[PDB]
Parts: sequence; structure tokens; C-alpha cells
Amino acid sequence: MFEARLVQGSILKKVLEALKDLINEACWDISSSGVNLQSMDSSHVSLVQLTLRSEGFDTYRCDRNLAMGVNLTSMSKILKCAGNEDIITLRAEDNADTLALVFEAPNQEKVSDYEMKLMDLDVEQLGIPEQEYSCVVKMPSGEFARICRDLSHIGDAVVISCAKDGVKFSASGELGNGNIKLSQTEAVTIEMNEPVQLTFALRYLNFFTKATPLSSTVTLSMSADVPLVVEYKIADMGHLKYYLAPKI
Amino acid sequence: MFEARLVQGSILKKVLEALKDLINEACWDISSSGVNLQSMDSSHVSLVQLTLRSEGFDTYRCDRNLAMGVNLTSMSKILKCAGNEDIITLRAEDNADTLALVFEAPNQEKVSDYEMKLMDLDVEQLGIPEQEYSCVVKMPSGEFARICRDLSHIGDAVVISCAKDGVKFSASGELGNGNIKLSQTEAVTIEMNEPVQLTFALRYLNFFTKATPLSSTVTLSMSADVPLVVEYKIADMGHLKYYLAPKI
Amino acid sequence: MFEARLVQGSILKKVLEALKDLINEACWDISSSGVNLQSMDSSHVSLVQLTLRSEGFDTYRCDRNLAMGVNLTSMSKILKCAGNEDIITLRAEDNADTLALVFEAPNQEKVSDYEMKLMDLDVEQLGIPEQEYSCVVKMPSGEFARICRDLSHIGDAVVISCAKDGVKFSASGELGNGNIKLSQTEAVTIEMNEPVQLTFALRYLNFFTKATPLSSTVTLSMSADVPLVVEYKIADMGHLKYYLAPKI
Ligand SMILES: N[C@@H](Cc1cc(I)c(Oc2ccc(O)c(I)c2)c(I)c1)C(=O)O
Ligand SMILES: N[C@@H](Cc1cc(I)c(Oc2ccc(O)c(I)c2)c(I)c1)C(=O)O
Ligand SMILES: N[C@@H](Cc1cc(I)c(Oc2ccc(O)c(I)c2)c(I)c1)C(=O)O
Ligand SMILES: [Cl-]
Ligand SMILES: [Cl-]
Ligand SMILES: [Cl-]
Repeated sequence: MFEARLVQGSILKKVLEALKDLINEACWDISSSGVNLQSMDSSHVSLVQLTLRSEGFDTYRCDRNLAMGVNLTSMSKILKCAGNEDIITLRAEDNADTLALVFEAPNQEKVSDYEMKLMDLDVEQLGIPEQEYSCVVKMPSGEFARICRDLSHIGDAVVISCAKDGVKFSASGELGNGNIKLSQTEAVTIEMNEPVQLTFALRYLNFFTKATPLSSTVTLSMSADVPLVVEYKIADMGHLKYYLAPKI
Repeated sequence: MFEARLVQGSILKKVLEALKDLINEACWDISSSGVNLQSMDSSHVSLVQLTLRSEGFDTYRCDRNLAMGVNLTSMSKILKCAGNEDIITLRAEDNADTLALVFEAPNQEKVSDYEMKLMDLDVEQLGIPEQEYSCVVKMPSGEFARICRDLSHIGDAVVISCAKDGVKFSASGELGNGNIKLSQTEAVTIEMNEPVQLTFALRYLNFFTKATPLSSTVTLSMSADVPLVVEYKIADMGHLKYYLAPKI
Repeated sequence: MFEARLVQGSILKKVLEALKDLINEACWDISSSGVNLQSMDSSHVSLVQLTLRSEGFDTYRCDRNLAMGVNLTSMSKILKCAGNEDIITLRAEDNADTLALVFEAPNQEKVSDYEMKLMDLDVEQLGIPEQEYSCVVKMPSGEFARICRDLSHIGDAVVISCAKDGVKFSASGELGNGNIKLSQTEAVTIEMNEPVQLTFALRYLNFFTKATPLSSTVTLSMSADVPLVVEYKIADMGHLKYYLAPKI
């Protein structure tokens, strides 16, 4: 008998806006500890992982663990019916076939309730390994978004080169090439053990940056021979992480 | 020798913006009492009725009654050439083949004049019956627009249920369903003799809401077995009314 | 060994935004005196001429005269990677095959450098004759843009009639016709020896007005039997001029 009330409901709005173009359908793993989503994107390239801890909700209750199969476009459409000031409650019965979503304001003059048909998805839980990241860059999320958008007018791929002093983003294509150098100082901070130079598809990074509204900061974690992790903190609640294998 | 000067010319701009998607061609009935338009929309579903009383114009003169056949897209295009601060004069000769439109500002530094070819439309005047509306809801026009837009992402039709205490808008479709409850308190006011529950096509309501800029308030009048009336007041001048039969 | 530093880099951004829809490819004539571009548009109708004098750059150096063949769409794409506050340096070696563009800010926290492949274009320099313009209209660039946009909803051509007292823009098409009268007074100023009445394609004027951000003023120079000149000053630096033959 799952139920979860989130006074800052706009977090859910932004979460769906940051998932709906990447994933068509995904399983929401609901448990005592919180809400978790894990899915490969629809092209089977990147893996997206969302954590929303029970403690970041204003009320939270989960009697039995649920795997809720959700069409993300549908859920996105329903969440567009919530205002940015709305208190949002999620509610599903045991062995649920629908998810209820209730939107309200403090003044209770407008109350909306939606019911979303769930899907049957017997998806398996993938193991996400832990890695030693020889290089971790924290920077303003908006500057990251800007760089990925700008450089995708030049080529399809971005070389990210990281050293103690600064981080460089480079691209090349038909028209020529470019590179963008950010020095360490919102700040740019680099925690690095060994320099890395890795190449990534801009198409996928430009999908990840739809998470920009969740945080003014993004963390890029990278190491040779493992996926890049692009991490947006969801304040006092958890995170959205995107994983992208370098181009080999 | 029709002539009409409207210092608040932006009213005409908004009137055309609220008609041009619904109607291709329509007759402007000009008479001593004022300007009236009546037309079925281009799909022959809803009826639109505009009243602009002679008294709301700053000057007004009509020697002989005229039926001006107008392509509304064309008139819309000409009215887009008026600024929002413009004084607008309409002028047509007796047995007119063209309508003149003059746009000016107080400072007279820019004066525009347009001439629009009229059309030949021998359309008959339809009788719009009077009805007893067992239920009349006054609410903010923007909230009405929001609800119709939001709910049309859920289904094609909206059930409007009205009672003393409040008004509910519901929709259902493939993805699931939703309902939006507004309580009586811009306010929400309900004057009702008997509860109504009626169903309407959202496609047409979303056309009516293009009239939103004419008023901060909309009036919904409904009764069993007669069209819904969606009414936008045009301050100190008249109205724009849209009529839509429930789905049966 | 050409190099040019422009602290107000946004001038270059606006220059490219005012050329890229009109011209695909064009030669940048670089010399001691400054940067000049001359090209027929891609339809071979209008001629565009850009002058940026060496003196308007913060530093300027040109060892040998260069004709740089540039795809303007490509250069436009690179200049979109510059911020509006950016210092912009252009750099090309002798007998250059690439153009370097460096973007920086005062605080040097972000430095970008791009390299653009040049093209081989053995275009000849066209002689632009001098003419006696019997009529010169100075007016606000935004009002010019407004008029050309508005009137292009009425017809494809604009009749520009100029007299001592004022300037009139007229258009006619299927729906009817219109004219817009501006009186002499940002001001409207007319210096005229003889009245002119000339007709011009609105499609091309609406391309010229993409230069609007370079200046709050536009100068229209016209005479019977020679092209209209539409001139946008590039403050303390030079100009962008567009030439358009009247319709005959
Ligand atoms: N589904 C894909 C395989 C695939 C599986 C997983 I688990 C992924 O996530 C991570 C995350 C962090 C890591 O360090 C690693 I190593 C992998 C990704 I990116 C791809 C296929 O079909 O090959
Ligand atoms: N033209 C349509 C018929 C049609 C005629 C009329 I008059 C209409 O307006 C109203 C307005 C208020 C009312 O109470 C009623 I009853 C009808 C409408 I909506 C439709 C056809 O072809 O059947
Ligand atoms: N390229 C075109 C010819 C063409 C050549 C030139 I030089 C042009 O510029 C001007 C500018 C100011 C003037 O007074 C004149 I006279 C011409 C233009 I407009 C057109 C063709 O192929 O016929
Ligand atoms: Cl991988
Ligand atoms: Cl009816
Ligand atoms: Cl010519």
C-alpha cells in the first residue's frame, strides 16, 4: 500500500522531463528505502539511474516492494498537469495495476487526481559496478549544457581531456574544429589522480543535460575503460545519474 | 455610409485572433445598434456569436444595414498590421465592395490604411434560441484555458460536473484518466438550480479559449439537452459567445 | 600573417546573423585598411557589402592581402559558440587554408578556439558604382523591419514613395491593399532633391532587416533607375549595405 507525498512536487516534474526523451518505458522500483529507477535508454546505449530516498519525502510508506511498469511519455503528460507549486502524492495499491497521482495546493482550491495505467514489464535488475574514478569534475550545470550544445554544431563527438589545472572539451567535423578550455576556479573543481582523455557522443550528452533544472551543479566522473558518469544531485533526496561508454 | 472609430483598437485585434481558426468566412451584420457576427465554425459543429454595441465605439454611424462578407484570415492579416495602442476606424460605403481599415496613434506620426476585398456570401441569419440554464459557472478565464489544455493530453472529451459546492472537469483516454476539482471561492462562482453532468469535445473548447485575452473571466452556462455557452465579456461593448452541443 | 582583435565581439556575431541567410559562400577581402566582404546573394538578386575598418579593431595587423573563401553557415555556427560579451580574435597565416577564431572573456576562465576550413573561391571583385541619390530616408531600423514584415502579409512588393513631408510604403495583393505613411519628425529624416516612387521585392528587404541589431537607425537611399541602398552603420567601424534593384 505504497504512498508518498512530496511537498516540493516540481522535483517530479523535472525528473520526468529529464527521462522522457531517453526512455519509453521503465520500471519504478518502490521499496521501504525509497524510489529507484534503472533503465537502458531506448537505443540501448546509455544507462540512467534515479534515486529518491524515502527520507526526502514529506510522508512515505511502502508495505510491499513494487515494480511499477510505466510508460514515461504518459507519466510526463500527467505531470504536465501539475503546477510548479503543487504538493504531489503518489499512491498505488498492493499488486497495483494503476498509479494514482494527486496534485494539490496549500489553499486546496484546486485538487487534481490522475490515474495512470501501468504496464507489464518483467525487466531484470542490472548490476551497476562501482569503479575508481581517476578524475572527477564539478562544474556549473548550465555551462556543461552550453558546451555540449555548442560543440554539437561542430562535430558528433566530444573529446574530454582533464588535468590538474583544467578541463578541455574538443570537437571536430566537416567544417573544422574547436576546443573549449575551462580552468579550475559557481566553481569548476577537479579532483584527479591521473589525467584522462576520453571521447563521448554529443547526442547522448545533450539528452543528459535535460536534467539541468534539478541542479546548478553537475559532476562528471571519468576513468579510462569505464563509462562516464554525469550526476545531477536532487537536493536532500538523491540523484539522477547517466552512464555513457566512451567511443572506442 | 458605415463608419466606426474604436480608440481601444486592440479589442478588434483580439476578436479576430479568437475567430480566425474557427471560421474561414463570415458575415458582419452592421446596423444602427452595432456590429454583430454569427457563424457556424468551418466544421459545422459550434456556433460563434459576437456582439459589439454601437455605444462602445467612440464614434458610430450606419446609414443602411450592411452584410459584409469577410475572409477572416485576410482580416486577421490586416489587423496584425495594427499596433496594440492603435485607434482603429472601420469604414464602408453603401452597397460596399471593400472595407476600409485605418490605424493611427495619438501622435499621428504613423498612419496606415488598408482596404480589404469583401466576399459575396448570401448567408441566412440563424435563430439562436433562449434557454433556461440550470447551472452557470463564472471562473478565471486563464484557469479554464489551463484545464482544457491539460485535460486534452489525457483524452478527447471533458465531463463537466457541476454542483452547489464546486465544479469538476474529468477526462479519460488510453493512458488513464484524471479529474480536476475547483471549489467555489478572481473567484469561482456557481449559480445553480439543478446539478448537471455534461460531456464536451476538448478540441472545440481549446478553440474557444483563444478568446481568453478579451477577459479575465469566462462564464460557462449549461443545462441538460442544450448547448454549452462559453461567454467572454468585451468590456463596455458586448461579448463573444461560443455554443457547443454536448456529446450524446 | 593576419590578426584582428575585437573586444566588442558581438558585432561579428550580428554580422554573420545578417549574412547567413542571404549568402552561402563569400570572399573576405583582408587588407591593411580593414575587412571587406562583397557578394551577390545566392539567388543573384541583391548585392551585400560589408566594411569593417582596421581602425575599429582593438588590434589589427595584415602583412599580405588575403581573399578568405568562407562558407557563411559554417562561420555562423562557430560564432554561435561565442558569448555576447566575448573578445574575439581572428587569425590566419599567409596563404591560409584555415581561419582561426579565439573567443575569450576578461576573466580568462573560459577560452575557446576554433579552426574553420576555408574554401577555394576565385571570385572577382565587382565594381560598385557611385550614384546621386535624389532621396535619402533615415528612420528607426525597427520601424523599417516592422513595415516590411507587416506589408509582406498583404503583397510581395512594396511601393516606396518619398516626398519632402513624408515617406509612404504601399502593398497590394489578393486580399486587398494597404499603405503606411510616416511623417518627418528616433526620428524620421528625409533629405531629398526630387520625389521618388519605386517598387521593391519584400522578400529581399525582409532578408536585409536581419541586420537590425547592428543599429537603431537605417538609411534608405534611392533614386530612379538605380538600386535602393539599405545601410546599417556599424558604430565606429564601418557598415553593412544591401543593394536591391527596383522592380521594372
Ligand atoms: N545494456 C548494455 C550494457 C550496459 C550495462 C550496464 I550495468 C551499463 O551501466 C554501467 C554503468 C557503470 C559502469 O561502470 C559500467 I562497466 C556499466 C551500461 I553504460 C551498458 C548492453 O546491452 O551492452
Ligand atoms: N448548424 C448546425 C445546427 C446548429 C444551429 C444552431 I442556431 C446552434 O446554436 C445554438 C445555440 C444555442 C442553443 O440553445 C441551440 I438548441 C443552438 C448550434 I451549436 C448548432 C447544424 O447544421 O445542425
Ligand atoms: N550580379 C548582377 C548584377 C549586379 C551588379 C552589381 I555591381 C550590383 O550592385 C550595384 C550596386 C549599386 C548600383 O548603383 C548598381 I547599377 C549595382 C547589383 I544590385 C547587381 C547580375 O548578374 O546581373
Ligand atoms: Cl559499458
Ligand atoms: Cl445543437
Ligand atoms: Cl542593378
